Amino acid sequence: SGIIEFHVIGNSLTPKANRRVLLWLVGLQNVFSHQLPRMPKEYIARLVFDPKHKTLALIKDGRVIGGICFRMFPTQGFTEIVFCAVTSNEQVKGYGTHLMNHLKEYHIKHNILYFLTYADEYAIGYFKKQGFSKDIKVPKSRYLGYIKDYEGATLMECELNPRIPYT
Ligand SMILES: CCCC(=O)SCCNC(=O)CCNC(=O)[C@H](O)C(C)(C)COP(=O)(O)OP(=O)(O)OC[C@H]1O[C@@H](n2cnc3c(N)ncnc32)[C@H](O)[C@@H]1OP(=O)(O)O
Repeated sequence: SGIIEFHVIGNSLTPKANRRVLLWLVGLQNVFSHQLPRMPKEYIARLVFDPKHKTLALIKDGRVIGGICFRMFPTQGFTEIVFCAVTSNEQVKGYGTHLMNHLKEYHIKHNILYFLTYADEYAIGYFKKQGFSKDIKVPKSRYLGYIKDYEGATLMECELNPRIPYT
């Protein structure tokens, strides 16, 4: 096609059955590893290939140029943002925002209207631009022991509005 494409992919059972998806998952694992260099690569690989986790992939000419790895908790009423990266050469063009907006549209469709994520300090502003806040409204009992945590990171929340804003 020669245009960007959004694919929501993952490992449903085993990743070997669809080699195109497998190659994209490896690409995602490598993008996440390169852009989240303090994350252990084995941790990234495990979660990207975990069947409870999906990744919204941004593909350009067969190559993964970014993605958001997430876990949906429909009963909890929230989705956990696990990894969020754009490949370095493709950064600062609007893709990181483009990815998050898409992810929001997907979730509105699935009637999940809250994102929770941990953020390292130097990424907080990206999440703030995407409407995330450090003020958590999801009760602690809804996410404690559901979401993964990290030493020193800041928990942030985005409240989605399904209502289309028109001025
Ligand atoms: C483990 C917990 C979950 C996580 O992944 S936390 C770590 C999140 N990801 C990373 O740190 C990976 C490394 N960085 C990246 O991959 C990219 O910088 C990132 C965050 C995906 C953004 O991708 P881009 O394609 O550059 O996004 P974009 O072109 O839509 O521009 C982003 C808009 O937000 C703004 N922003 C504010 N504080 C920022 C900050 N600290 N880092 C990045 N952007 C920031 C930025 O100025 C831009 O807005 P505007 O275009 O100026 O209006």
